[PDB]
Amino acid sequence: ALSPEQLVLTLLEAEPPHVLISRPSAPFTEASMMMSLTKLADKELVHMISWAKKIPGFVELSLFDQVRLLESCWMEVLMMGLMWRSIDHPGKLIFAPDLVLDRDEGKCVEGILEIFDMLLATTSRFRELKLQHKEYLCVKAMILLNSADSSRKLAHLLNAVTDALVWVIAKSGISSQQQSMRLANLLMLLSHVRHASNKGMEHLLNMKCKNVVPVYDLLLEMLNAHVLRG
Amino acid sequence: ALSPEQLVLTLLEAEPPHVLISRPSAPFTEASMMMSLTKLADKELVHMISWAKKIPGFVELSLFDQVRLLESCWMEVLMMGLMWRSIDHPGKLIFAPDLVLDRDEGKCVEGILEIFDMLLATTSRFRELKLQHKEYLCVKAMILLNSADSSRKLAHLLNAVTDALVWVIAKSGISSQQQSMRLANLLMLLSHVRHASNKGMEHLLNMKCKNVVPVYDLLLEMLNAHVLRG
Amino acid sequence: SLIDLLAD
Amino acid sequence: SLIDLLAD
Ligand SMILES: Cc1cc(O)cc2c1CC(c1ccc(O)cc1)=C2c1ccccc1
Ligand SMILES: Cc1cc(O)cc2c1CC(c1ccc(O)cc1)=C2c1ccccc1
Repeated sequence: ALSPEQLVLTLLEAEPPHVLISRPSAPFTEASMMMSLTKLADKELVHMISWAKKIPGFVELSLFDQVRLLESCWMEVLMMGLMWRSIDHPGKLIFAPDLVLDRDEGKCVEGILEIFDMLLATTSRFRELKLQHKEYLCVKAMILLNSADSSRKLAHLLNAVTDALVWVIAKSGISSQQQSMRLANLLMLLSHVRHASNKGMEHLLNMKCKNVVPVYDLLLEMLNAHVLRG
Repeated sequence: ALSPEQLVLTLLEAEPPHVLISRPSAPFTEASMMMSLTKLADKELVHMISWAKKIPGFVELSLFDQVRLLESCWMEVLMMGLMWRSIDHPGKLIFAPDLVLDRDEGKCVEGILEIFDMLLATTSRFRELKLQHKEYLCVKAMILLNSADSSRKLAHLLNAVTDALVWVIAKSGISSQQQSMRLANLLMLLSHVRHASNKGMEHLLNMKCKNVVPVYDLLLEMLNAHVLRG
Repeated sequence: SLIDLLAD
Repeated sequence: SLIDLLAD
């Protein structure tokens, strides 16, 4: 039972810290770029779990629901983050402050370029809409949450975060109609993010089985998504 | 340059007519149920193309864009329609007025039951939200459209339909805030529909290669989606 | 055919 | 481990 203004601040406080990784000394190859990505991701996944647990009410869901939600949305959340980080840097993908990939660098890994392009396209769209930080916080949480006691609780949590986004938009002062248009515009983009994550997951699974990159521990568990698949 | 009220009416007039198919005399088997579905779908796909062309501005897009849009969203649109038709009939899937499948009938085809359940779940959600007909019209068009001259035109068309939905919701008279909440609620559901269509497409491709059902003509072209894949 | 139908 | 981390 918390107001939207209060939930936004809570989300702000829950934001994961920046993961610092750097380009390898030697130039990139398919294998080393992928390696860097998996190393970055494993650290980010750890942070994602901590973030999730700071979302009011999340830990009250069934453990089964908590696992399924994270297993289904993780790549999408990682991508949403990457989009935010890259928002003011056209043509670039800011995976990490010191790991900034240029679009063309996608050529280093077979089939990643078209996905990078998808990523840059959606990022461009968010930039043109002038996505605000607080809006991003709400949307990111929305991605996790939109992915009987526990069901009831989840629906309530999704509603809370939705209400927060509505609140954030309303403080901009624009007309009711433009507020609605903005909201729709943002949510509509979300399907583009989901799409990118679907292609990213497919691609990553390929990279793994083509033994281009080794996938272990937390990343592997989440990628396999055994609990989610049942 | 048409008002939202006018676009809604245009959409209403563009609604495809009902496709009438019936259960086969003999009880259903995996093969005959699938057959019925493909026969129903091929007719619906023909109607879908006609509908699409009645959407103001659609025919002005590049032919390449027109093809790609329909190839990417068709299953999702078919499902959105099925959801609308089934909305007041819990536990049932109204594929056609005279082809009403009970949930349990999903057992007839390997792996379709879980998808049916997904379908029924999202349908239930739309029912609980009391989705109105005019809202459905807008959302359905949104699914197609959200899936440089042509790009520009498309963005404008998507905006027009979005604005129509906003307009439809505003006529309900509820508060600005509830109007926003309703809009979000509806759009959020859309990802559930997309998800169902992704699983449906996968399943259907399986049924085809396991030679359970023959897939021809228009359906095959759309399922293969060669133009879309490039 | 989807092509024919759109070009129509 | 995702399990350990959530149960934590
Ligand atoms: C496009 C693509 C293709 C692909 O095969 C893999 C990935 C990506 C993006 C991406 C990513 C990583 C970190 C981010 O913060 C944001 C995106 C990953 C990736 C790699 C290793 C582990 C997990 C995810
Ligand atoms: C769940 C599932 C699994 C599957 O393998 C196929 C389908 C479906 C649903 C579905 C459908 C058909 C008509 C509708 O109006 C709404 C949905 C089809 C289907 C079959 C043949 C051709 C095209 C689509």
